[PDB]
Amino acid sequence: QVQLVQSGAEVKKPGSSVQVSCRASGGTFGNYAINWVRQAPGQGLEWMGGISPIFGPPKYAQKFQGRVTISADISSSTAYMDLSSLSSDDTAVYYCARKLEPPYYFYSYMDVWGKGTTVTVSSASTKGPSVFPLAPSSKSTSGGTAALGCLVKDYFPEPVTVSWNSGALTSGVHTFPAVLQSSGLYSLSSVVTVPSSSLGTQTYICNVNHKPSNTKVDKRVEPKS
Amino acid sequence: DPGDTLCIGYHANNSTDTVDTVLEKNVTVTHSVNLLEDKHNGKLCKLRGVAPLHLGKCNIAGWILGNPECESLSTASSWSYIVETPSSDNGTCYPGDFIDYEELREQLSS
Amino acid sequence: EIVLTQSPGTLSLSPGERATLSCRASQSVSSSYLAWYQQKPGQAPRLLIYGASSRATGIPDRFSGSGSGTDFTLTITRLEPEDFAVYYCQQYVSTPLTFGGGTKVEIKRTVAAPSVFIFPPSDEQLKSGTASVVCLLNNFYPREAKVQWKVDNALQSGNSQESVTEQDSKDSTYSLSSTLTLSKADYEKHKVYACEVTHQGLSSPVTKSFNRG
Amino acid sequence: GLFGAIAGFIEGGWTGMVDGWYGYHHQNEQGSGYAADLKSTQNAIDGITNKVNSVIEKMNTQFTAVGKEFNHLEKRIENLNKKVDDGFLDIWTYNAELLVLLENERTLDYHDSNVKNLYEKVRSQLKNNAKEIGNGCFEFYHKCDNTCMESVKNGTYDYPKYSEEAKLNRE
Amino acid sequence: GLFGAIAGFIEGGWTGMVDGWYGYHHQNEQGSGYAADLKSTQNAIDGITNKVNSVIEKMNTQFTAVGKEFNHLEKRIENLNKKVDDGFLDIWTYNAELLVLLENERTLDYHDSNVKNLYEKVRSQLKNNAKEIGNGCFEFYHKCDNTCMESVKNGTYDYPKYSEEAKLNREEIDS
Amino acid sequence: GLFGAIAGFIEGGWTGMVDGWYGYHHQNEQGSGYAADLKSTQNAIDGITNKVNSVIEKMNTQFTAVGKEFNHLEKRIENLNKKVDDGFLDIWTYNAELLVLLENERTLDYHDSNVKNLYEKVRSQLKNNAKEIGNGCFEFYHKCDNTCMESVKNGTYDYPKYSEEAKLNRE
Amino acid sequence: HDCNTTCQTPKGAINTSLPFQNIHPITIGKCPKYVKSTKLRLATGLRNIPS
Repeated sequence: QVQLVQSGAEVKKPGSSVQVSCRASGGTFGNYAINWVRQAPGQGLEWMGGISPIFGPPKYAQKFQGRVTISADISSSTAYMDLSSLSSDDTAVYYCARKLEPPYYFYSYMDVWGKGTTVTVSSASTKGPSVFPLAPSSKSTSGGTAALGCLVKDYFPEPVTVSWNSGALTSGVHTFPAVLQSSGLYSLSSVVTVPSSSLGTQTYICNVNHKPSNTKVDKRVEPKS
Repeated sequence: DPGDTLCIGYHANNSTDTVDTVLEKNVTVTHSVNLLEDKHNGKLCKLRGVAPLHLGKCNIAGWILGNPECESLSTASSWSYIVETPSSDNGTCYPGDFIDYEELREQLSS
Repeated sequence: EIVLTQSPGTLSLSPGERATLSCRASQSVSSSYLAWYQQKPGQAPRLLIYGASSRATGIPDRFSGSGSGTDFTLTITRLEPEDFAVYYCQQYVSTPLTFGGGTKVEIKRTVAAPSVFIFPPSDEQLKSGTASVVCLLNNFYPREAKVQWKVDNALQSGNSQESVTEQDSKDSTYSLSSTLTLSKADYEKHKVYACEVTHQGLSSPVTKSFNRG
Repeated sequence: GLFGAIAGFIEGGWTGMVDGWYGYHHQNEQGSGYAADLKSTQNAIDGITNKVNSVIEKMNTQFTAVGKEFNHLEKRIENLNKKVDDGFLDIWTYNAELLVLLENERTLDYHDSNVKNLYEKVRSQLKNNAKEIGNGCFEFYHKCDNTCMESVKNGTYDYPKYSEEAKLNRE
Repeated sequence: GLFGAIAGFIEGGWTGMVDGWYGYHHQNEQGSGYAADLKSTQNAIDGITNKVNSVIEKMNTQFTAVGKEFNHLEKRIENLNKKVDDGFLDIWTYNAELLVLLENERTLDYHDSNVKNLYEKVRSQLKNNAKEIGNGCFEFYHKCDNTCMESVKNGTYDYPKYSEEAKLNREEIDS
Repeated sequence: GLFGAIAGFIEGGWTGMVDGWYGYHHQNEQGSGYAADLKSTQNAIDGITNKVNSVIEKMNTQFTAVGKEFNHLEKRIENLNKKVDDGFLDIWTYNAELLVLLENERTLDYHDSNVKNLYEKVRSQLKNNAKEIGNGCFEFYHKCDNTCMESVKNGTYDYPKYSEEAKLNRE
Repeated sequence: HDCNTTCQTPKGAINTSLPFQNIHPITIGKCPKYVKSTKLRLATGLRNIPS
């Protein structure tokens, strides 16, 4: 039963504050330490601090001294990580995590993790994606096979979900990790390799989905000369 | 020949939390926890996830009778409590008694 | 302080093989207050070793920790396919708690050169005042790859943007997609657009290109 | 303190022991430092945790709306409602204030007890193999290396192993 | 426990001592067995008895009928009557719960104190005539027959009568 | 009782120590008499003082008029008002009674604890320069003039100064 | 305000698991008991006696 339950993922403007919750659901809260660990996108793990509500006061790392505070609500069985040393490179995934077997009142290692709360610090605002086709051609063919795809440009915030022929087409699809542009918006490309002969006969449609803006586009991709 | 020594001791830290005890006031302890909630958000919120009905410059009499000054109020199909303002006095614009007014107010509160 | 550097940043090994990761400390390390974690992408860490050599319950026998002082090692004796992930070492003798950089063990496999494709911008996009050219490297290994853009032979410099996939479940190869973006103004001002790809399983840099037409 | 240890025969606290409530400082030939006693600390934490949760969770109030509205001819029941509201206020205020006072007193005594007992557990192991030099310290009548020290913290100190050496130095 | 004896240096209890809370076990040449300390037990019984009666009898409620009936146009006073009942409910529940918790703690400590004091009372009598062998046992440095054992339980142990014999066996055993 | 001193190993009190709660009796060559320990007494007095003031002053009632009047057709609310008055009566009576019982118990332990600690502070100073003769008395193994007596009361008794003389009479 | 709460007072909502509050006697919801106290701080750690 022993699980830590993180708050929902959040998007806040630079300069402002964020507060991440983490509800334990098991045993009597308070006699174990909860740690707060952060992971920038594709980066190492850094320990911010942690608390054991009853053993003593929160302990923090100097990196976040004055920018972070950690508290705990002993009844509701919940710890809070408040960060408002806010910038854009505070965008990351935030984990709360604890040790399971005692003695566990101090900050040691960590058996049990939350799933994480991803937090993106961006002055952008919600935007649906425009979807352009990457058309196959005599320059997008090589031997038996040829490549076509979809370009999902200028959307905020993550995530997008891409499928081909509404889930029919799987083999040879690569949806790439999105990238953050200078405009502060994301762009990603999705790509399929298919038999060159199947062009003309078989019709390929990518299905883009951006729930944060409720836009659902289906773009057919045609050959050209 | 100064032998090796082992001492027992106890934690101290930089904490300035004080607590009161039956024998002694303002005792500094290494940590303590608050039992008294002493802050609010300065807001009137949704209760049970349901927004209150806000009557603006009208009171319940004016709102429920349809005082012309209350026409602009929006009335949802449900609400968790009622809010009046201290200056809300658009009520019975034609003078008289509202019979069992407070009972009605209680009936309508949610 | 007490910062822990892991060696090597990546580790290429094929399944069935011994992997030995290391973790060195800037300061000695209290007995054996060193844990080892395993992160697969998209998930939170799984605890492998605590103490220094104490295996966490659940962890299969192949994983074994060892070492002391400023030198610790984590040994995996038979890489299974599950075992390919990032491995972070962590210390906990004293606050602040610090982790390692992480080592990524990846699947070693035979060298495989990319299929390289190029995609001129769509018409649809061109009506909206910007132009994005996509160059795509398909099914290449190793991950080390270089992509240069040239337009009318001129080496573009600040306007491209790569992003790589993760190793494939099946052929454990990578795939890469850089895209070059220009104002419709500049795109129309130039004729030939080429991306030049330098891999190591490609005897000599293959450059795919297209004329605007 | 009720039991004489904290602020008693052990005069002050240790800013150097940061990993636990109670614990040990040693100095021998191979080194010196603090180490928290993990077992007794966790037990106390568990005890105090249970106490705080007890004070909080035993109050399980139901959904109520306190306010009441009365007209100008219902002053008597209005004052009855106030007597009710004021009575509860006095009760809760008195009990909350005193409860905290009493448990705070009990909590400090508890820590005092734990330290005293820790000291007693060590004194009982060492017997005359060391000298009680006050302030909660023991001076060994024999060489005590880290292995020896750990046995003392864990409670498996071997009195007879060192008993000969100690008696010589004691004489 | 607060005083360190029960579940402390006297690690476990005696199912064999059935005639009292605290007491003694002896083994000498003429035998072995349990004996309750009757005085300390009766005293403790008196204390707990008094405690239970206090928690029970200090509550002297009067004759009341809780229920109240209100018509459909008396909802406000009905909610006031409920606020009274719920207010009382919350108070008694909180106070009874904490009361029991606090006194249970005080009760266990009390037993713990009593055992410690018994142990200390014997140690003070025996002095250097016996060896504290831990776990609450004293090993005598002289022969202690049934008469001797009883004097200890009754509090009239004669330290000087056996001090010589003990001194011989004490410095003999300590080589 | 809890700590074993009062009515414990020190069987009775001293009507002759009139200037303090706890204290000392000495007899040496230059005299004999009682003297209260001023520090420990003042400390306890401050503690109990704080205790009495807390029990009294944590009760902070507002201006109210208890009486209420109801006519013959308001019997139900009259009984509601009675239920209010009687519930408050029951709560305060129970809590006041139990409160007093608990704090009185806590107060006796506290004095008991204080006497124990006082004895222990002296025992710890004298070590083997004196003999613990029960009933709370120490018989010195060396001559103890008034200066010496004061050092003991003062917590600055010089064990090494007298240890030789003491060891001699102790043989 | 477009906020959720479980206990509303005339001067602001309270979000808390704590058993007592000194914000306001007139509340709506599942609320902490009003008390007159200004400080109910329960000690958990120990008396602090640094060097």
